[PDB]
Amino acid sequence: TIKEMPQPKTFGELKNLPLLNTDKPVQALMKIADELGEIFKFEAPGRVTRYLSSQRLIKEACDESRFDKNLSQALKFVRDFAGDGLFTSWTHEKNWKKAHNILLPSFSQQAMKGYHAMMVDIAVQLVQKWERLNADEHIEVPEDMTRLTLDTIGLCGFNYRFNSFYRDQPHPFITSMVRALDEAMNKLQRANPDDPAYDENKRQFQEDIKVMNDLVDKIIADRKASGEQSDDLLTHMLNGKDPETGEPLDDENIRYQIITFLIAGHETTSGLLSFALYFLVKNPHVLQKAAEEAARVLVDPVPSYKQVKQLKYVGMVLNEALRLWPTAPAFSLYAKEDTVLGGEYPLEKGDELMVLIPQLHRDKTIWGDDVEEFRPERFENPSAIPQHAFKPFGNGQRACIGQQFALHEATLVLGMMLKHFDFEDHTNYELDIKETLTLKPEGFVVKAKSKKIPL
Ligand SMILES: CC(C)C1=CC2=CC[C@@H]3[C@](C)(CCC[C@@]3(C)C(=O)N[C@@H](Cc3c[nH]c4ccccc34)C(=O)O)[C@H]2CC1
Repeated sequence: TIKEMPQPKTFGELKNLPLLNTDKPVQALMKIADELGEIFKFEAPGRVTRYLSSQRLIKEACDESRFDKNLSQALKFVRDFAGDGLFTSWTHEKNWKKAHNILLPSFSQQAMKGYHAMMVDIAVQLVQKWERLNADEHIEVPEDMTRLTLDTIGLCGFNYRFNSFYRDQPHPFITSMVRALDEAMNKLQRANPDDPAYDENKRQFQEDIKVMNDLVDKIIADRKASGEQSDDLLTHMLNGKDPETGEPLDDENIRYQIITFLIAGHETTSGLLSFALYFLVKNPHVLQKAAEEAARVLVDPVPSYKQVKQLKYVGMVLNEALRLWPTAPAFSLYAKEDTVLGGEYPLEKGDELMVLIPQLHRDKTIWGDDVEEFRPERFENPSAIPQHAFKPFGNGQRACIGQQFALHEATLVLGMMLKHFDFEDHTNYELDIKETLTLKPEGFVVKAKSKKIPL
């Protein structure tokens, strides 16, 4: 039985476009989904998309025989500097499958043993920073988690030290990367982008792209010249051959992969740690259980690879933070052919869907009535979760290549944080979620009291 799709309020000839004229568009779309339900049409001059929020429909959207990854306008704007790297390439572009085949073994769970020592290097810098704070001082949580995640991907990725724990001002590459990401996201709600009023934006955008290309191209050239085999992603990309084509990646594509990894490993990854610590300080019984596990498992001055794998409750804490506030909160699909979604919604070839991940993760038919409660134990029996209910890393062959890397990093540093410190929500922090490329708890601060356990 073919059904008419709900649609939020319109603004005459602008249709729904002004609803995304807001600094919190994901949260705005979540409130629309609360009102309209599992699917709604969103129209703007010259475009239509459909926002999905239910496991019932998203399980069908996740069928790779019917739907492929679409580049959202967000991704198309980011492609001006991430090029045909893995994140901003179409599945049908030669460089997508070549890079996928070359890089997948470098990102496997087994590959994490090789990155572990470098991850420990940066995690120990974070612990030392907090051990060295004076009594009257607090922690700026997203700021420090971003120092950790950026430095970890730079060191593990390219053997490059951003030295974020030695700085107040971002590294110049990061200044340019953040300003380019801001400009990409600002262009989403910029009417009349060719207005000469935006000439200075365009000049600054080009300058920022040049900064990024110059440093990354120089790192690649320097590595090729030295012949150093540093067993990092860059070594793996210079040496690796796609089994299918038999070709390696070219230097330009390697640059795009590095820029892509640095984007993803910045606030997108540090957001998970920031939300996890937010939920732990707001749920003291959960924090106590996580801290008990950290003390029981992390018996050595430095965590081992196997000990991080042992932090099962810490893993469930991270999955429960990804459930409520997934930090890459949407992805886009297109219909490969004419098809009917959920027996009710006919789609034509090319028709676009958006998956609103935070709303999927609040589907009471999956999670039950308590969907707003932070309860890591809901991940104790993962075989009981229906297909495609939990999608913080996207879908299928276009799922996050960084999933094992991100969860290993996050589990290691959260375990060390819980072993080494007691935490205080000293301001009774009121959650304020800032939306950029990603989501973060803006202004989240805590005090950490050392347990005085040596490293
Ligand atoms: C780069 C990666 C990490 C991101 C992916 C994203 C996907 C969906 C985005 C996003 C969350 C930013 C806010 C807009 C939103 C929700 C979106 O639906 N956007 C649609 C619809 C849209 C909004 N404004 C537009 C202007 C023109 C065309 C389309 C649009 C889109 O981008 O396509 C955004 C965050 C950044």
